[PDB]
Amino acid sequence: QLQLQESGPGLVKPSQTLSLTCTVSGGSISSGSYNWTWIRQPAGKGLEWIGRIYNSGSTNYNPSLKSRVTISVDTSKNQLSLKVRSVTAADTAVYYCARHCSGGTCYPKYYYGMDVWGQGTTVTVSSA
Amino acid sequence: QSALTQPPSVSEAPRQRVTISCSGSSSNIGNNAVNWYQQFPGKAPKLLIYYDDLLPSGVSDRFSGSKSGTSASLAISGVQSEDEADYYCAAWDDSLNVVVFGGGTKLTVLGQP
Amino acid sequence: ASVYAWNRKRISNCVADYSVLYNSASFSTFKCYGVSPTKLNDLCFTNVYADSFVIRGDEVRQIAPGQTGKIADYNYKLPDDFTGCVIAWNSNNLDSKVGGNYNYLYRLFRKSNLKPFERDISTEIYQAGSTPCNGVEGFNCYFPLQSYGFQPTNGVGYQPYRVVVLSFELLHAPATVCGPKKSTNLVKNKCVNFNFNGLTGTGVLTESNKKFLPFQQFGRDIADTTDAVRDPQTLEILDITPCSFGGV
Amino acid sequence: IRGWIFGTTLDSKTQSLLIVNNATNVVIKVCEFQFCNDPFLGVNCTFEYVSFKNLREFVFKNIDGYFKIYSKHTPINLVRDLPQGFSALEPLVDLPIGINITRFQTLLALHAAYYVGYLQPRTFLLKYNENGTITDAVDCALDPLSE
Ligand SMILES: *[C@@H]1O[C@H](CO)[C@@H](O[C@@H]2O[C@H](CO)[C@@H](O[C@@H]3O[C@H](CO[C@H]4O[C@H](CO)[C@@H](O)[C@H](O)[C@@H]4O)[C@@H](O)[C@H](O[C@H]4O[C@H](CO)[C@@H](O)[C@H](O)[C@@H]4O)[C@@H]3O)[C@H](O)[C@H]2NC(C)=O)[C@H](O)[C@H]1NC(C)=O
Ligand SMILES: *[C@@H]1O[C@H](CO)[C@@H](O[C@@H]2O[C@H](CO)[C@@H](O)[C@H](O)[C@H]2NC(C)=O)[C@H](O)[C@H]1NC(C)=O
Ligand SMILES: *[C@@H]1O[C@H](CO)[C@@H](O)[C@H](O)[C@H]1NC(C)=O
Ligand SMILES: *[C@@H]1O[C@H](CO)[C@@H](O)[C@H](O)[C@H]1NC(C)=O
Ligand SMILES: *[C@@H]1O[C@H](CO)[C@@H](O)[C@H](O)[C@H]1NC(C)=O
Ligand SMILES: *[C@@H]1O[C@H](CO)[C@@H](O)[C@H](O)[C@H]1NC(C)=O
Repeated sequence: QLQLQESGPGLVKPSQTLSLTCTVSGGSISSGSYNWTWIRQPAGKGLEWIGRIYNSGSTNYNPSLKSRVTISVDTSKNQLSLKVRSVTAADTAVYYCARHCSGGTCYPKYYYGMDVWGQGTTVTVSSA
Repeated sequence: QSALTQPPSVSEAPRQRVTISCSGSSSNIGNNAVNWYQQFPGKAPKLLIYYDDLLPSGVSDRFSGSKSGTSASLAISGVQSEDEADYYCAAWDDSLNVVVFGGGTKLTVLGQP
Repeated sequence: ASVYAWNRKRISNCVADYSVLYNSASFSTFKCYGVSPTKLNDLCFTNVYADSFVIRGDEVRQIAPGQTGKIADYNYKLPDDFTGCVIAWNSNNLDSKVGGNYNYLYRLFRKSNLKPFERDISTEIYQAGSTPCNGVEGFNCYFPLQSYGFQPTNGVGYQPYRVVVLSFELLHAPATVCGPKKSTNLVKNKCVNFNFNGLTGTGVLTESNKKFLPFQQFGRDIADTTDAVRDPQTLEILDITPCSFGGV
Repeated sequence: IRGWIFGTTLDSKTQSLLIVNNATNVVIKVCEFQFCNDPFLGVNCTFEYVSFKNLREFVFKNIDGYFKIYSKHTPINLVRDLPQGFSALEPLVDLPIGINITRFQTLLALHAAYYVGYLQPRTFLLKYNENGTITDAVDCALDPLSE
């Protein structure tokens, strides 16, 4: 019963900051050997890896978007959040959160595989 | 980015065999594990093949993955109506420092009425 | 045995009868490299090595020279100049349980590729990241061995297969393993082309009263030609009289 | 005397031929045996085989990797020294071991004199009787008469 629940505003205004949430249910977010990543997918196009977060804060982002993205983890609220600053129309996509296993304390032991995904929240970057 | 390249669509008859190839370079497929994901319309991608050729529990054994050199392939022996979805291959590129996804392959079973 | 801990049997000092590979049609994969199976019962070798393990159908193709993959690189590697045969058959009836047979393992990670005919059974925790593993598992610290999932309802590519790899070496040493050789019936009092333990010639084979000693196999006359031989199957002495000749 | 050891180091580092005859069982092994500082019998193997009044003569030679063993057993009645006479040794065993043998040692049963000679590329004239048994021989370099 490991499930991830995404929440965020469906509409974001251009040049402003986009903020999403990915709440983990049925367990704890800081437990196994997992890389908690963010992935967005423009409607009709392919998946795009945004970044990740591991250990106790350390992060690695996509270089094409590294300066505008921030990925944090709130252990008390048992959730990870996504921050995308100075958004444009090109940032309109369906955003997912998933966990990437990199260790031996993963259940199930799906090495290098993105085990459990979120349902996906749709972000539309437009002023109207 | 677009390192992994997949055919946009592949179609075959029911109860046939289909191969979905995934072409990359030595910086991703050559030196990193390849993961496959299945994505149905209007839903999130589902892990189909992990670590080049491993099958998760709950996924039909009609699916199988393979990898040779800088290319990977997905085989679905016994195509069924249940299998119509988008299939993406994934791998970590050492040059880009990024998990690269393919363009996706849309499987359309042909014997549909 | 598992493919990472492949078992090796040494074949030495015995006539190698390969007819158990010809007659037994119960084999799924039969491929030879460097030597032909037909021209194998008439060829000597210094030693023969029989490697045996278990893999799945998708990995049977990897047991060959010039192959890559988890099995070829991390479990069992064949050299580029390998001279032998690879045999495999579907063992789903034996190596599968209703709850999944997990007794057959395979190495999943390794810091380098195995050398030809190398057997690695170390269970050291593989370090995939910058953080060193002090024998403990966790972040970028994986157990090197993974267990196969063998179920009766598995796909043919994921069903277990028992592989036997025969390898033939020929060194600057005596060859003890050669191969059987059918014999024929013996015809007496007729001009025949005979072959006794590799010694050939033409002549009439007749009964004799020559008392050969137990260690003596061939006889010779003053001219150093062959006078008589002992039949290798029935310990009797046969005279060799060259076939009638002369002049007209 | 119940056996012989042939090899180079006799210390489990190389292959060494071991022949042991205990009561009624002849045992031949070529394992890399770890031998004692002074091997005796009290009262990675590549080959294994299991089966004064008596003179037992042997010849051990290695030609192109083949270890050839010849022997002849005959009753004698002499304690002081080797009996004088002539007797030919028939071959019994030919082991294709391919082992470089440079040293050997004997094995004594402790609660038997023995002799060690060396072979040379001499020419011999061998006399075969009517039964194919060698009954005499001439060493073609012993003296002008033999020549
Ligand atoms: C989850 O997120 C984490 C963090 O981003 C990822 O962890 C990184 O994984 C990459 C690749 O798996 C690691 O990169 C590799 O790390 C090794 C560095 O170790 C050095 O130091 C130790 C001792 O401190 C030595 O034992 C070791 O030999 C090294 O000296 C390298 O060995 C790797 O090889 C590279 O270098 C050689 C040349 O030396 C090249 O030939 C290779 O091709 C290769 O380029 C490589 O550098 C990285 O270290 C990990 N970081 C951390 C912080 O752990 C996970 O991969 C990720 N998981 C998933 C599933 O996404
Ligand atoms: C047994 O002895 C022979 C001869 O001493 C060895 O043959 C030598 O082999 C090496 C390399 O294999 C060559 O460099 C030498 O030149 C060879 N010697 C001669 C005289 O040509 C043979 O290797 C020895 N066998 C073992 C197992 O040690
Ligand atoms: C070979 O043939 C002889 C002749 O009949 C027979 O006596 C002998 O037992 C045979 N060999 C074996 C191993 O049976
Ligand atoms: C003789 O020696 C062999 C080899 O060591 C040994 O196995 C055997 O038990 C001994 N005794 C007999 C009666 O064979
Ligand atoms: C066993 O002996 C052979 C001698 O032919 C040698 O080549 C081999 O390396 C030896 N193996 C071990 C484990 O000592
Ligand atoms: C040869 O053997 C026979 C018995 O088999 C014997 O009678 C004869 O004397 C022997 N020949 C010689 C020269 O001793």
